[PDB]
Parts: sequence; structure tokens; C-alpha cells
Amino acid sequence: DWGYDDKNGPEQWSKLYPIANGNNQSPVDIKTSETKHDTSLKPISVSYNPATAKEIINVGHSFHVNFEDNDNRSVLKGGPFSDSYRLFQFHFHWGSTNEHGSEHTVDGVKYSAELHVAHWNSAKYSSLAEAASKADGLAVIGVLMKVGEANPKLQKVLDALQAIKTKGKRAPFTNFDPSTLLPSSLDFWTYPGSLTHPPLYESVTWIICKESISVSSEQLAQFRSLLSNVEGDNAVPMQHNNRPTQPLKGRTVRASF
Ligand SMILES: CC(=O)N1CCN(C(=O)c2ccc(S(N)(=O)=O)cc2)C[C@@H]1Cc1ccccc1
Ligand SMILES: [Zn+2]
Repeated sequence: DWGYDDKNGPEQWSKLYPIANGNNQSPVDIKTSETKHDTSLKPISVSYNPATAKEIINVGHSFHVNFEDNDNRSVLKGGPFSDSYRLFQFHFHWGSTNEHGSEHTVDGVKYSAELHVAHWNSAKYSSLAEAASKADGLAVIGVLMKVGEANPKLQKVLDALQAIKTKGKRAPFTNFDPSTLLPSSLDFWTYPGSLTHPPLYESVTWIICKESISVSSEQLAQFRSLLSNVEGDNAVPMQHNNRPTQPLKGRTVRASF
């Protein structure tokens, strides 16, 4: 098993998942003096249908909002891609306190939380499972969340959490377009990287937004109040789930701007 505790956490993952020491691991620190502007990058285009929102689920180390992904109702296009990618879930990462909690960092600066909106390459593959292990299989938009003013777009998500307090609980979560959560500029960095937790496959093209979104200190507390144990056991809050940044090992981070 794996987690974010001391015994099962990021520093220990490589014992069970050797790819943890691979060449394309995420997240990374983006050094802006080392990024390469690429004029071939097109703008990011998202087009999500709120009827594809399906279910919210407590997965023990985090929670996920999943989407119906049987057709191209909800898709990401543009940026570095020539293929359309189909939305399947979004989720967040956060830290023990407001001082850290993002996965990616920008010039060494840690944000409080990070939103991941994850998609799979339905142009080349027939399912998420096929795509998830392929170098071109996944595309995840990362948005850095800076502690400050309450973010009212987070509301439906946060209101839903009281129905999924313990590990394994799930609930319908419908009629929601997560492009409402993205910042108003979609200027971005991109690099080839991985899932940021086991199984750690190096299958993700990262799209990291330059503009942050807000989150209040009390909104972050609602995340940390989720519990990682199952109903009826001793309560164990989900205090953090961000992985430390990993070595670029020669990759280049490109900039759209
Ligand atoms: C079971 C299993 O291995 N799963 C399903 C759950 N899962 C995610 O949803 C996911 C987690 C983190 C990130 S991140 N933080 O990199 O954006 C993005 C997506 C991981 C991973 C995908 C996956 C799906 C199907 C087959 C193999 C792999
Ligand atoms: Zn994530």
C-alpha cells in the first residue's frame, strides 16, 4: 500500500513503484528563466458539458469528481496537442498548512493547493485504462491555488463533501462544468511528466496555468476535514496529499506566453 504518511509516503514510493525515480516524474519546479517560449503552441480550448458530471468519491487520500467519458461531450483541444482529449475527473491536492500544498512550484514558490483536471487521449485509445500507461495517453491541467479570498466557484464541490466524509463513500455529482474553476487567462507552461502518485506512470502531458485561482483558509480547512479512515473507525483527517517536486532530468518546460 501507499499514502502520504511517514511509512507509506512519497519518499517510500520507489520501494513498491520503482518508476518513482524515473526520468519524467511530476510534479516539478518551473524555473521561469529556464522555460522555452514555443510559438507553435496553440491556445488551450476546453469545452465541457455539465451533463457529463457523474459522481464524487472519497478515495482515502483525496476525493475525486468523476465524469461520464463514453463520448466527446467534454473535451480539451489545442495547446501542444493535435488529438482531442476527453475529460474524466478533477481533484485537488493540499498541504498540512497554508504555507505549502500545491504540487508544482513556480520559481521555488509553494502555493496552498492545486486543482488537477484530467483527460485521456480518446483519438488514439479506446478507454482510460488503455491510455493511462501510454506516453501520449493523459493530459492534466494544473491550476495553482493561492490562499486569499473565498472562491465561490468552489461552492458546489465543497457543499458535496459532507456526503462523502469517510473512505469509500460516494454520491451523485451532476450538472457541473469544471471549466468554471479555471482562471480567466489560459496562458500556460507544458512539460512531459507523470501521474503524481502511484502508479506514477509517465503518461501525462502537463498544462500548468500561469494565473492562479483563489481559495480561502476556511475552504482549505474543509478539504483537510475529510477523513481517510472508513466509517466507524477512529477519525483520521486527510491533512495533506501533495508530492514534493522531482528532478527535470533534462526535460524542457515550454511556455505559451
Ligand atoms: C487505478 C489507477 O491506477 N488509477 C485510477 C485513479 N487515478 C486517477 O484518477 C488520477 C490520479 C492522479 C492524477 S494526477 N495527480 O497526476 O493529476 C490524475 C489521475 C490514478 C490511476 C489512473 C489510471 C486509470 C486507469 C488505469 C491505470 C491508471
Ligand atoms: Zn493530482
